[PDB]
Amino acid sequence: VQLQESGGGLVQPGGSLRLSCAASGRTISRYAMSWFRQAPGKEREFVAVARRSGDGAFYADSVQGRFTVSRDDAKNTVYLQMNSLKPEDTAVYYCAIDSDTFYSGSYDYWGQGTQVTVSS
Amino acid sequence: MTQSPSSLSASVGDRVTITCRASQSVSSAVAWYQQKPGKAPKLLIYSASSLYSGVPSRFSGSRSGTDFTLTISSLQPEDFATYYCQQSSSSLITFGQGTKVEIKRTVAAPSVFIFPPSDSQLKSGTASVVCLLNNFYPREAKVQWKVDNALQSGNSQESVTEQDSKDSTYSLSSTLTLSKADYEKHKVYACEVTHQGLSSPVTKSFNR
Amino acid sequence: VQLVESGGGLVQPGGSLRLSCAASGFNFSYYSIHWVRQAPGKGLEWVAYISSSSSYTSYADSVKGRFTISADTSKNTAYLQMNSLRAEDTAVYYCARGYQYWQYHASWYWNGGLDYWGQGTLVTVSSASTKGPSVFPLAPSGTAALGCLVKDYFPEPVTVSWNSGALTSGVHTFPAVLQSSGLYSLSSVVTVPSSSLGTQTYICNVNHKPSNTKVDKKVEP
Amino acid sequence: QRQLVESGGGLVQPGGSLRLSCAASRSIFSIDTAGWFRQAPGKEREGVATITRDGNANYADSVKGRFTISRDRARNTVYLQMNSLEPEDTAVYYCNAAIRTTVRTSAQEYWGKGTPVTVSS
Repeated sequence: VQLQESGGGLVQPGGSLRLSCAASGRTISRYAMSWFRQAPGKEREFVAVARRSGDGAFYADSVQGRFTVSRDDAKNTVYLQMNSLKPEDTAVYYCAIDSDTFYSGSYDYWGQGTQVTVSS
Repeated sequence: MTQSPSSLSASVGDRVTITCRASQSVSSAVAWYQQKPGKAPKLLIYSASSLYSGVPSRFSGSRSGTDFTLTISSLQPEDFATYYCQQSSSSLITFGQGTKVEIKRTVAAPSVFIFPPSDSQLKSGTASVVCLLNNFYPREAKVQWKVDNALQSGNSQESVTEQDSKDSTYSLSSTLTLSKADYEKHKVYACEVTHQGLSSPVTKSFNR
Repeated sequence: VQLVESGGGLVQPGGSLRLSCAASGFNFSYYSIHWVRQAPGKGLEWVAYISSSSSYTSYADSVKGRFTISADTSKNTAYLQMNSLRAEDTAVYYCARGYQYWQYHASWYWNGGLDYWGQGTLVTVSSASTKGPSVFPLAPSGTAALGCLVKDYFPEPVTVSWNSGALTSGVHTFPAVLQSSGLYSLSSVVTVPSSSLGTQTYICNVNHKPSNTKVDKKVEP
Repeated sequence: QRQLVESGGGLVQPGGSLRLSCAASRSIFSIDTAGWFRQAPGKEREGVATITRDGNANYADSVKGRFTISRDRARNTVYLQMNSLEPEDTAVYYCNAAIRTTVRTSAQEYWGKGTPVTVSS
């Protein structure tokens, strides 16, 4: 199983990016897919989770309202639409598969991450 | 009867749908009931499409295919309870396993605490070890007991609170019960917790 | 239209017991009576059905044979007669009005439903006798948690307060769970400021009325 | 009270129409006085219409304009045609009767079993 994040980059405050996470070796349709982020030296922190279609998306306090997670099951890809970006959002963003279909966060597979830098 | 969604989360005023898979019964039309915690279930919809006299108009029926569904158009802050579908049959009806709406709220990871058995209890011949997962959301969590790093099975029980009316969280207790003699054979007592809000398991432990 | 259940105490396994469903108001010879059961913390489950006469009676496989329904239009009353009670039948039984000819009707486009529900009695099967809890501290080791373990009592309920009701914020008294002994156990916990542990006293006040048990337990760091 | 058999109920969109027909079980001489009752799921058995020996067609006070009782003296069968239905007329529609078996035996009541009628999209 492999995950690959893309879509990061340098973006101005208030601006928008859309991160993508492409999975191979695993059908994502049965699994929740989550986004985490890690600023240097800090702990890797939860951002968002897209559960299976119909089971809802959930978000961290810091990104609620500005970020939206969404899924393309057919293409084994999950997305993080990031609007109204803040300096505080600068981090490496990571995608992870929840291997537990009952949603207990058994994150066995992780991507390598994609850098997001929000500054002018 | 198998209601498809089982823990449908939602926020106030929005629209939600709930479906009851016809388990290829006689397929006589469903009749949705509602029940709040610890009270008498009320009627909501009979013959799958009509309302019960004196029931707010937010509700609705639908007879999509052979998958009967209910749709709350706008969610009043009052409607938060378990819902039941009831299909007739040849000569015995049967209620569905039932789903339960709940209040949307941004994920909260548990705070974890461990408690050793008291000397008073031990002197009586039993050791209860308690692990507390406090104020978390959503409800799903796992507690694993390890005793000298050995995973335990069959000697613990869990209780979970009802959702808190103010902060919409749960708390959970796991109690490991050992004989005094078994308790005194081991040193390290650990409860290891996972939850979707935790990036890595949280372990709380003590040395006997 | 006031259905009323009655007749629920405590039974030894395999025993027998009657349950009374007093009706009122509606012309009783027009409506059926259903007994809908609910285990603790599960979904409802249909159990029996009696019409005006005794010429109509279905049943549910769970109590097929073990249960005898009966009617008496003299006092609009309906009676359930349970025998060979099993350890699991512990439940909260109901009543429910509903159409008389509810079979000849039911079809792919109509389902009468259960209009008026009672309030429920609590049958409970056990071998278990009345017993007050043992109360043990859950000692604390910027928020601390502490508590009391309230163990091996029967029947429900118990109450737990903290500092004689002066401490209410952050208290969680867990739902009781039945142990393999057939006795209940629960913990009551509270989170408090860690900086308070040295100078604030924490006492859980446990009351189990069925046994007249009252225990104050000081919970020390 | 059996040996009467209504028939004809069935799903119908708002504003449709349909004809229920109380009947008899076998070779009945005459139907003195009919009557069609309604027992919607949260109310009491109301009553909707009443023919008499010869003809009176007395109705309720909420239905005049849509419900046309009748009789069929040939094959003893009371009729009831409801027209331009509404979502408030959902109920099971019982039938009453005053059957008299043979030309000299006194009258005798009879109730039906009724049929359902649902109105919705």
